[PDB]
Formats: sequence, C-alpha cells, structure tokens
Amino acid sequence: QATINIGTIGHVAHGKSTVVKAISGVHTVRFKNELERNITIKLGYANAKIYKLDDPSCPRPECYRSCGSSTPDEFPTDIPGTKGNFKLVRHVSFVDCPGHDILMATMLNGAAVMDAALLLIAGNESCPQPQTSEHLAAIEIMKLKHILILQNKIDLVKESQAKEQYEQILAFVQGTVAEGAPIIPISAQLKYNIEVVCEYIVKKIPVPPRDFTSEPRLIVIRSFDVNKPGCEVDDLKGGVAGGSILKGVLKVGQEIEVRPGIVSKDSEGKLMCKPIFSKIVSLFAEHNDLQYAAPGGLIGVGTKIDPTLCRADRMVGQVLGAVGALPEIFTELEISYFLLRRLLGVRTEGDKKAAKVQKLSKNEVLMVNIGSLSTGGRVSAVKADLGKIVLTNPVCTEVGEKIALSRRVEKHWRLIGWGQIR
Amino acid sequence: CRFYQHKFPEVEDVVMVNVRSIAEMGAYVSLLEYNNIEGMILLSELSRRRIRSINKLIRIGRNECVVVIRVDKEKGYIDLSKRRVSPEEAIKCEDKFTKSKTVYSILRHVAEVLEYTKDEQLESLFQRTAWVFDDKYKRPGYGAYDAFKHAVSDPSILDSLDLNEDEREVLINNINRRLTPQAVKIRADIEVACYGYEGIDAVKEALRAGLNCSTETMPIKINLIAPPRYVMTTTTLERTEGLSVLNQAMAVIKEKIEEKRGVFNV
RNA sequence: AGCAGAGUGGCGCAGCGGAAGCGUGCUGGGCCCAUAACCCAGAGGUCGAUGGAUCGAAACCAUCCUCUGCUACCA
Repeated sequence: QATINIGTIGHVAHGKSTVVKAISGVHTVRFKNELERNITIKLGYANAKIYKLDDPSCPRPECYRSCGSSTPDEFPTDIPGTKGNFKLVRHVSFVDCPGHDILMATMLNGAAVMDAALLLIAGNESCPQPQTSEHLAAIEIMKLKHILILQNKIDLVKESQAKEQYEQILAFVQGTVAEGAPIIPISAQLKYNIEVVCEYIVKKIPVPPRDFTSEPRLIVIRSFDVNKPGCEVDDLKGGVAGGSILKGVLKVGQEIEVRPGIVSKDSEGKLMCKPIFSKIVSLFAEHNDLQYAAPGGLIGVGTKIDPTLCRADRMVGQVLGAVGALPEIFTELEISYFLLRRLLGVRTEGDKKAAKVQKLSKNEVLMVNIGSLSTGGRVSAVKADLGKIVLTNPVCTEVGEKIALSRRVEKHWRLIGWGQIR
Repeated sequence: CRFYQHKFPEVEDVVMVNVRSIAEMGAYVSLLEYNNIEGMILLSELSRRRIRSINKLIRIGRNECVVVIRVDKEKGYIDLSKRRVSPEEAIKCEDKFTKSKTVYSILRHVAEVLEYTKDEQLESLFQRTAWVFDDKYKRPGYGAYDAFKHAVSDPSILDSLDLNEDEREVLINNINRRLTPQAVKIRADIEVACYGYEGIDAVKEALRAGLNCSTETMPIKINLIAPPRYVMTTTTLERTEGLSVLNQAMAVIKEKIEEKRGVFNV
C-alpha cells in the first residue's frame, strides 16, 4: 500500500520524468501525449516499493547491477549489491504536484495531503528563484518540515553557479525551516547519487503517528472512471476516487459520504447542500489487492458513484467522511487571516514584483484554498483580523486547521497570505 | 432488347444516348433507354452556349442525357435535342438510368442459376418478365413492384409473381448477386446528458430497460461509446423497419429516464 | 481506448456487378512571322490490406491499415 506521501514539487525546467522514474519506477502521466510540453503540469500519481539488501541503496528487481539509459553519451552504472532476495522495508507513495506557477492553486491542493516533500531545484535560472520560496513557505504553514532539498538539474551547470544558488535560497529562507533539511546534489542525466537519496528518505522521513482508531476521512484529489468509453452494459462498474486518507482505517464495504454536497434544486439562497452517499466497492493501492485502506497513504477507492462525476476531473479537493460525518458544510465562512509583507511566488532578476500588496477591498473574488478544497468566494466584510467570505460551492471544514489565501494580481491568482478558520 | 413493353420512344421522352463516335453533323448515337435504336444529335440544336470548348480529357465511353423531338418508328431515325432540357435534368435521368440498367439485368436472364446470358428465344423471355410488369399498371406501379422485389427480404420471394419457368432457384440467389444491394446502414445517435447523481442512475436504468425491450422484440442493441453518448446503428432492408426500432429506443429514453428523473437529447 | 470522416493517376477527385473517371499540371505539334490564351494527341492507375459468397469484386461482406475527431485521461 503506502506509509508516507513524499511530494515532488519543483519549478520549471528540471525534468520530471527522469527523477520520478528513478525514485518510484512509475511514470508521471495524464492527458496530452505530448507527455508534457516541458515538465508535468498535471497532478501525477505513483506508488513504489522500497527494499534493502541490508545496504542504504535501494535495489531494482534485478539487484546485481543497474545500467541506466538516461543518455548514450556515456554509460551510467551503479551497483546496489548482489542477489538472493531483498528485504521489504516499506511501501512508499508519491504526490507529483504541478511544476508551473499558474497552476499554484492546484499545487497547493495536492501538496496539502502529503507527509513530506522534495524540493526539485534547477540551476539554470535565477539563484533565489520565486517558486522555491513559495513552496517552502506553504509547507511550513500546512504542518510539515520533513523536507529534503534536491538539486535536480546541475548536469551542465558549473560548480560556482550551483553553489551560489544553494547559498542564496538557504539565506533568503532564513525564517523558514531548511537548516535541518539536507541538500543533495544529484545528476539527472547520469542518475548519480540516487543511492544516497534512498538513505536520506528513510532517515529524514519516518512514518509519522497515524490515528487508526479515529473516524475515516478520505480527501479526494483525482477523478478516475473505470467504466470509460466503450463500456458494456453488464460490465458496469463504480467511479474511482484517487484520494489520500489522513485519519482512520477505511475498511472495504464501508459506506462513505462526500460532504461538500450537491445543492438542492431551485435554491433562492446559498443553502441547502445535501451530501452524496456511495458504498465502497474496492480499495486498490499499488498493484496489489487489499481489504483495508490504512491512513497515511494514497489509495484508489472505487465507490458506487456513477460515470458523470468521474468523466472529467471534477472531484478535485472534495472531503469524504465515513458516514454521516460530523464536519460542518459552510457556505459562508469566518476567516481569521494574516498577510505576507511581500508578494510571494513572483520576483525576477530586476526584483519585480515582490513589493508589498495593498489591503483587500470588499466584493472582490479571491481563491480560498481551505483543506485540499479550492473554492472561489467574495469578501463581504473586511476587517483586518476578521473577514467574512461567501463561497460559490460549499466547503466541508474537517477542522479549523489552516487556509491559504490568494488574490488575482494579474492573469492568475498569486499567494498573498494564510490564516486559520474560526 | 429492352424492359419496356413498347419498342419505341415518343415525343418529348427523356432518354440516355451512348455517344459511339463523332462523325460529320454530330454523332450517330444509340438510345440505350429503348434497346440500341439509332438516333442523332446536333446539327441545328443541341448547344446552349459556345465557349470554344467541349472536351479536353473527356475521352470515350460517355453518354448524354437527351430528349426526343422527332421519332420515326418505320425509318429508324430519332432527332434528339439536349437544348430542350430543363426539368429533364441530366443527373436525375442518369440516376434513373443506372437503376433501370440493374432492373434490366435482373429481368433479362432468368435462368437457372449460372446465369445465362445469352441467348434464348427473345420475345417470349421478355414477355414473361418485363412486359408483364409494365402491363401491371402503369410504369409507377411496375417500379413499386420491382422495388419491393429488389429489397431481398421484403417479404422474400413473395408477391405474385406466380411466374414462370420454375423459378425460385434464380430468385433465391441469382438476384442478390445481380443487383448488388448496398447496404443501407444508418447510425442513430442519442446523447443523455444528466449531471445530477440521481440522473446518471436514471440513464443506466434506461439502458438496462432498453436491453430488455431489445431482447423481447429481437432487434438491436444500444452501445455506450462515451459515458453520456450512446450509439445504436440500424441496418434496413425493408426500409421502414429501422423506424420501428428508432421509435422503441426513443420511448425507453423518454419514459424510463423520466421515472427517476433526468434529461436527454435525441 | 471506444467513436464521426477518408481511402482513385502527382495533385484535385467521378464511380458502382457486366466501364479506371474527370480536373489540373505534364510533353509534342498545330493555328500565327512568333509567343500567349487555344486546340489535339502524347504522359500519369496495387481504386489501403486480407479474403469469402460469385459466371465476375473498382461494386457485397467481414476483418485489418491509416490520418482526420471525441469524454478530455480512463487506479
């Protein structure tokens, strides 16, 4: 299954497929083929098995040696050991977030259900690069600090440039946790020092305490239909949710409720929403059958919902509770909030436009990323430490946790501040 | 020979002429509508315009839609015009001619089961097949009977047609080869575009209901080609049988979905 | 992946059991002192593939082949 969710976030032009296939062995993929124009801009999924020969390096199935195929310029070979079967240490899960700035709201959502991260830095561009800081800050807000910085694209980048970049990032982030996070330079054109990464992810990132006894909550981020185009009438199936569970052991045959709900017909107001109920058909993770779905892992829960809800990606950031979950489904919400004194996620060589942003004005639409949900809503009352927001589609608030608040600076939204629900 | 009971055309009868060769005045063409009887086109009237062109890569084996001005049954000369044409429009005549040719081929054998082709005593053969059809009245009526016969299987060997030589061995599997049919296949597209979570269930229920109806009657089959999009494809040989299937399919969509409530487009 | 379209001369592209078309270039010659437009012949044909029912498949039938498109992605 899975034990931890390590995320693979990283700004434009570092190469995703080479690094993702080295760590998991499962390709990051989704629509267009044209696998991506540059680096993956979709929310990729992948799981993997991490075993040892009693060595800090992680074998392949063929554990005698491993000859890469990253480049035919030279032969990159590494040796994990010699063969006689290897001991399974754990089953790991990844969360490949978008690597592009416009997709920030999606990157936030996907990130918010991980248990650790890997900041994929690229040495090609600017030294205190916008997105590195954006990522790091969001991570410390959500409730994580289990980060391993990875210098992913320094294959042709000289050692002065690459040294200056790690220095400037680590010096800018002087108020964000990063001093207890290692910085592992690797090759992505010769897959070198990959074996030492395997030692790091088992060290810096154990399994955090998971609450089995507590009531099941599944947060769905990806939508999958298994009926698909060309289905037969008596080959009928349910609709499958790619979600991570962050609380409770969800068992097979259990009934689960999707709690933001669907709005009642001919509503004259903003209420009323009614949750949808679906019975769990199957609990699939990796490529191995399971009867349980332990928390701390990203699992494909097939449920008895019908094709229309899974025919496109429409279940992004929905909260699912088993069953008749107590969590309130607000339509208008009381945010406590604070703002950054800089504009996060933007800053170029001329140092534009990380200038301090003006105060929020009422009746402006802002993206409130609450939980893994992403709703848009307008601010109806605006006091400094008390704003009232009215949301277009209702938000199930599992706990008052955190929020991330963004404002439409130009073409798309950009992160301005965070806070906590009251 | 020819399918028609009469041996000659009449004034202002639209015919199709095979241009055999160009010589002097114009061309000594053969009317193919009535056997292979000789006629002629130009000298005075045929052209409608002059542009100093009439062929380039238009070779031979071709054919003109013409109308009969003067016909001489005794003398065997038929003065023809193409300039007269307006409701006698060439495309429609050509379409009619092709259909007539296949009908002629059916009526001129007929003939255990080689077929043969040719030749047999000629007046008798034509009289018992094609002349009798023309008699059985009139030309519209013959066309209708012929069409019914053509349809393979509507119903298969029947009408009367008590005729003659034996004659069912030929009717059974010469005629299908002779014609050929082609084909007819028609898609029927249905999109049921629900987006409640009750509506989807309603569509699914409707599809199941549809299957039950299909089994009950015996014909097709609806197939899901995308989550809201459904295709049945209906073949028709009796023509109007596809209408009956379409009506049933529509009714399932309209009544069954309604029960648990949904929306549809068809 | 399932699905709407296509299979023809270089290109455009008629056509359907008793026919490899026509448009455009192509090349020669003519008219004219000569070219041009024009005219004529010349030149360009697995009609995807695999067969079958058949007196005969350019035509019926089934499959395979491809691009053109769809819910927009299918653990």
